[PDB]
Amino acid sequence: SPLAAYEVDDSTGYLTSDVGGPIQDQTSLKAGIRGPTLLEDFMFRQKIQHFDHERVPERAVHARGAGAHGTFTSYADWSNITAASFLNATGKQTPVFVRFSTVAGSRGSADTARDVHGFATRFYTDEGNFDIVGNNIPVFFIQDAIQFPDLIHSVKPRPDNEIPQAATAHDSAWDFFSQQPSTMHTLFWAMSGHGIPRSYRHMDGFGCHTFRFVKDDGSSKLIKWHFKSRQGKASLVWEEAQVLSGKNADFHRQDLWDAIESGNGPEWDVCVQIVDESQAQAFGFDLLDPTKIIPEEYAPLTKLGLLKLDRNPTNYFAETEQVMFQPGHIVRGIDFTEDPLLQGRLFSYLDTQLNRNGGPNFEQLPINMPRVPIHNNNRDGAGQMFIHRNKYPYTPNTLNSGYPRQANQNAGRGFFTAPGRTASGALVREVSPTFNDHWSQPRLFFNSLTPVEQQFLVNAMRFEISLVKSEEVKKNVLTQLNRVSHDVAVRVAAAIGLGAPDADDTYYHNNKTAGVSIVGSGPLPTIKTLRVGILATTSESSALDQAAQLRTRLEKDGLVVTVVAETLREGVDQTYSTADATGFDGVVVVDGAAALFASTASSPLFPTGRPLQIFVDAYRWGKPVGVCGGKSSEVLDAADVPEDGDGVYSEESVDMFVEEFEKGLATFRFTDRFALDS
Amino acid sequence: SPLAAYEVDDSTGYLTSDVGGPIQDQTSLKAGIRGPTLLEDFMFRQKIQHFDHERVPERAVHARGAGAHGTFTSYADWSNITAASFLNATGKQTPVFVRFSTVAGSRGSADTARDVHGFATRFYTDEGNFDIVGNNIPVFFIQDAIQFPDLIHSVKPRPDNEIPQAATAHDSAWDFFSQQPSTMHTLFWAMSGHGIPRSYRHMDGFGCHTFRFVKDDGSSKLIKWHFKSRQGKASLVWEEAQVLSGKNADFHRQDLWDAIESGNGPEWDVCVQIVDESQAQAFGFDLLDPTKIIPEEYAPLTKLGLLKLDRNPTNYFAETEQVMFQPGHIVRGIDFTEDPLLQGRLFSYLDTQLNRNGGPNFEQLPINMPRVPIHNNNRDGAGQMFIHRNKYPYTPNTLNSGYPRQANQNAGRGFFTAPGRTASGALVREVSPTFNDHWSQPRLFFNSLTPVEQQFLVNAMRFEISLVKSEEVKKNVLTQLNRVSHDVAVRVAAAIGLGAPDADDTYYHNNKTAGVSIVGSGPLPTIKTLRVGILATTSESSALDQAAQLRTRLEKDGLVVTVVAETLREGVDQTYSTADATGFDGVVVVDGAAALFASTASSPLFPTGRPLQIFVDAYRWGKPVGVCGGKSSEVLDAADVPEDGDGVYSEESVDMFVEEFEKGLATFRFTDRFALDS
Ligand code: HDD
Ligand code: HDD
Ligand SMILES: [Ca+2]
Ligand SMILES: [Ca+2]
Ligand SMILES: [Ca+2]
Ligand SMILES: [Ca+2]
Ligand SMILES: [Ca+2]
Ligand SMILES: [Ca+2]
Repeated sequence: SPLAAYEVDDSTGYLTSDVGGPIQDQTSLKAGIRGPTLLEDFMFRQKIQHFDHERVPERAVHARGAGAHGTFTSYADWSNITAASFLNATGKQTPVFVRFSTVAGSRGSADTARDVHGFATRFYTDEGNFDIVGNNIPVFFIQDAIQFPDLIHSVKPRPDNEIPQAATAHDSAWDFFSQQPSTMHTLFWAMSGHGIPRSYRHMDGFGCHTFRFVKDDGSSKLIKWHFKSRQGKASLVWEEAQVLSGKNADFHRQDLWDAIESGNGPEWDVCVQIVDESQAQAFGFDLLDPTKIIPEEYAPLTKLGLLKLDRNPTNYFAETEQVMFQPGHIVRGIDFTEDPLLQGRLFSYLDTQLNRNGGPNFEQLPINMPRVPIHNNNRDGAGQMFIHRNKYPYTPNTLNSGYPRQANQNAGRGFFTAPGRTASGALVREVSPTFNDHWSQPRLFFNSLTPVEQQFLVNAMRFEISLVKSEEVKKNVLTQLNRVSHDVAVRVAAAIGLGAPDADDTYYHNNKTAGVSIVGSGPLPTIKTLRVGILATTSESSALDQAAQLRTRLEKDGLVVTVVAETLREGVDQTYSTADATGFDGVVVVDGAAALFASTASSPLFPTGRPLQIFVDAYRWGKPVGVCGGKSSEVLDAADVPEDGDGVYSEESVDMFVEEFEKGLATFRFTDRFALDS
Repeated sequence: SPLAAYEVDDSTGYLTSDVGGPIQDQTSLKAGIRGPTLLEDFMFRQKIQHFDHERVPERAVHARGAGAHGTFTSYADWSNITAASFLNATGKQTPVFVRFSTVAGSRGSADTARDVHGFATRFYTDEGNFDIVGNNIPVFFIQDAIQFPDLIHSVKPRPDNEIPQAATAHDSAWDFFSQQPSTMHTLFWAMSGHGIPRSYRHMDGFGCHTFRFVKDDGSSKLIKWHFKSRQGKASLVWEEAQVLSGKNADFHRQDLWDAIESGNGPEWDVCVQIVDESQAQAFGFDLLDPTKIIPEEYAPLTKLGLLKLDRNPTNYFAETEQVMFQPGHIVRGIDFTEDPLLQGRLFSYLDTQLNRNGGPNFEQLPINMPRVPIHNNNRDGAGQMFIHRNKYPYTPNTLNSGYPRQANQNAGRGFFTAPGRTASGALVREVSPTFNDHWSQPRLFFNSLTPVEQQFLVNAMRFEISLVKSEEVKKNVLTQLNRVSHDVAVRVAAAIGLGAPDADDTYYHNNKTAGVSIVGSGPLPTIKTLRVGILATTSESSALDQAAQLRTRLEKDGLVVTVVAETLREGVDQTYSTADATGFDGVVVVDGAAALFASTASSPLFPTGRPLQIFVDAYRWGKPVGVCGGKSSEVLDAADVPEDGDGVYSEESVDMFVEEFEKGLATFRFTDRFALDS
């Protein structure tokens, strides 16, 4: 590991300058005890110069994100489908680093903004670094990389006032979506629960583009990358995400950090869809078009290996902030396709690192280094950390005996372009007519959601478009939505008091596809790491005993338990003052704490109505909630929470309460609590 | 308009490259209609290179902020105390640019984090740019600039995982505060309502340091800068600020931008305290110590002039993001003091612009350019915009006839150091013992707050210290708070289940000072721009009629009125789905909408209970609330709000309702709704 050599231990020792001279750093050097600071104070200036220069430009997109180390393990020798060395043996392990992100927000913006999310994975392979720079949504808004600044300017804050942060809920974004109909598929995904995932662990990763697997014999197949979560799929609801943005902007990065620290490092099956070159247009769309999925009914997933994240960084800046992904980080056995979005990405990711790093030697940062020898004639540049021994860095040479040697299909395990690839025709700035259906697959996605998930997506569009000031942009939005679904256009129009256009059935259909629904993906396969808030009181010795009971039961099953009370003490983790329903996946009130839930209840130690507000918010947001201990009756009445409700638990027995409640945690959300359009 | 020479209009015309060649930017150039993108596509690469390089490093501190243009007007000829040209005549006008900010958060962090706030003012004077780089709190955490990276590392996110964003509520910050007792004064300000101002317009600005006013005769006086809000002082409550951070991260920038667009540009009296050089140690502390205020009972404020902000930027990045303030931007008539915090700032703000701008010509950016000629021998450097005609840029010269000429006290209106300044003694890295009382002035501040203000400060400390993991740090924090106030230590200790240490009365006293309390500074002098939410319904045309009549009456008085209903139509500004009590300074329900406040009420158009939760939150956060029309029982009972409550209004008469309600908006907060420790 190039990181091991660069770890710096400051657990002992005297303070030094950056050149090893022992110094102090607490008082400036002055001309007398009340005098002016001296220019000759090098201790002051070296420390303050460093501080003054700590920041680097944030990523132009995906600025908000968090990373972890782990391991990829191949399930098989995949030589039969690719030459890729990291996939060439059963059990072969490759170190990884992953960064997850949002897209639009700056640094410091909230994790739980509604957005597309990044899922970028580096494989430090034995034949070079290989990055799969993916998103949690399989389709992208645009069909040509040249349009990326148009999309990103439109979603980012308006440039006169830089409002709003981390949001599409403004005129410019919806102007762009309504004028550029390619955007509909990703927009539908972003307006679904996929826009507000419960955690980075509860979302999938997608390469989006078609790539190629290339064998050593030169043959190739077309692939899509799918990283399928072993934790299951889960979402927040919007009114919860909005509160969580304020209460804990760091929720997704803490969730990931904690899961790794507790030995619950998240896992994905790294999968591909594999199809023949001859099927590029066989599925009713073009595989070069990054606004399209291959429905799993036409091409099943093959599991290639296991990705596990199991180690947090040491220094966030050095590792997470400085990791510099590139789809140009490719290895023998993988090739590009003529997807015009992918094509332009290859340029952008090499160039943008110059902005971030300030110089050309960014691959020398430890997080960016490979785990094999580097042999090339790249030289000099600001920040050059190598001392090259070859004083003849040109090819062809005799004075270095012809080294380094060219690598290609028949030498040195070189990368090679798939040799069956061709190009024909005019040099054109023209869009393929094969790309022109912008509406069928958005309809397929919408059809594939459950009725309450459809309602959530309509409600997200109603929320955002109601904040668009331009009546004209709003009419144009309804025109495009109407081409996907007349019903969606009518339901969205109702919230903004406009009439939807008449049905236009050109692209309407009733087809569905597996694997895109969150609500329909069934109970979570594991409840480990899910958060249970136990609302208790210091008033009643009964209440802390009940809490301690529930804690033992729930912690045995790997749940993260928080006992909440008025004040901290033995067994209490959190005060009411700092507690919020956004902090829990389930909420339990111990019946000993009933008095805290009365309308008349007041304390200087927390805001008026806090304990009850936690319970009511948890219920209203669809979470499993209950009262444990025998007078389950009251509390449920204070909350107007019906005791016969699905996901509402009422038991005197802790054993019975927990058994029932944990089934609620797997269900995760009780969708019967949300009203549907008639 | 002050920067009109630099504006670029794109309201007409064909797309060009940066060198004026007409182009297109929507489709990449490809080898065939389904082919790969060509390297010869310069249109693609210039556009994507620009996009890839849009970002610049955020400021090392104060990264989150917003700015506006305006004018400073002198009230008098201040020659009798300062040579400063911009102060030399009654009515003399100087253009300004101000940026307001938080301190700790990154770009995109929320405006309503608890923090110190920046208030940075540039005067484009006829004798050079003069910057007063201030905060909304008059005292700073630390007594020597060399400690700035220690403070900032401790309050910024923990550097392994970069958690938490824009918050002091973590172990490292409270470790620093408890180990560095100088921090107590600013800490008490930050934990007061000054940490969560209602807006940039409802906070003051302070220079913090003692500076000098220097007359043309060379005599000097010691000054403190005070910018006193002509809008009044106001705060959020914490449990409002947390929700607002999520619902509207842009709240302060939006409030400022909207105040300027509506012709309510905020105003401050620019004031100084003016004391003699002989009074440096006369007030029981040292005027070089930036942790101390001069109590107004010892030195009254002199009003120098009016600061008014009345014009929003055209391009946020170019003007707000790029403005580079420096305390080194000083003019004839002002000088520094030996405050060791100020002293080090002078280095920091010149150096750090090299990081932000990437090169040395940052004073050529339009926003940083002065409004008078530049004559000097500075040359070259990356990004050099000037074409210098003087080919002999050295002094002394004959070949340019000895120009530019040296400016000094006696010639050319030069800057000059106050000529009575001296230094004597050893060259020392020693702290003056005159700086050693870290506790009296925090106690002065605490004593000068009202009882519920003291409770709010205790509650902020209870909130944050309860989130500190380390029992060692919490004990150390109680040791320091106990030296300011035993009562504070006891009340804070109660929330975290530690015992407060025994009283230590060395620094205890009962002295108070005027003008530091928010709760005590009386009703607001103007209610213009304050926000009234009217909760109505589309289900009753009479409810919309009541709302229209309330709107007319409230808008007449310059209030910003939002009518809320289930759906948008004529006269309705927002839907319930997007509405929140954090968007209003007061909430009115029209009694024709009473049915939406029933516990039964449900709709697919907004979250369960949203109408009543807006009313309940507004009440519980202290805002004026009421019901207009005469039928108030159903709403007030559903909300558990007493009709006789202070700041609770029930009138049939719209005119009577508005007269009463407007007194409540001036009161701004009804502090009787918050519980006190006994
Ligand atoms: C033409 C430009 C362009 C286009 C079309 C895309 N991107 Fe990109 N993307 C960038 C230009 C870019 C960039 C400007 O080059 C970034 C900024 C930081 C960086 O290293 O690259 C980036 C960053 C970035 C990151 C963050 C990596 C990290 O965590 O550091 C992810 C996950 C993605 N992108 C994913 C995608 C996906 C899945 C795309 C479409 C399928 C996509 N981008 C299209
Ligand atoms: C020794 C370093 C140091 C110290 C002791 C301080 N600062 Fe500072 N401050 C900086 C180093 C710095 C900086 C690193 O140089 C920044 C970052 C961006 C910039 O232009 O300067 C800055 C920015 C900055 C800004 C933002 C200006 C803007 O909006 O662009 C404000 C308002 C202040 N500071 C105010 C203060 C006040 C009132 C201080 C104490 C009285 C103070 N700073 C002490
Ligand atoms: Ca906009
Ligand atoms: Ca969902
Ligand atoms: Ca540079
Ligand atoms: Ca080749
Ligand atoms: Ca910490
Ligand atoms: Ca207050």
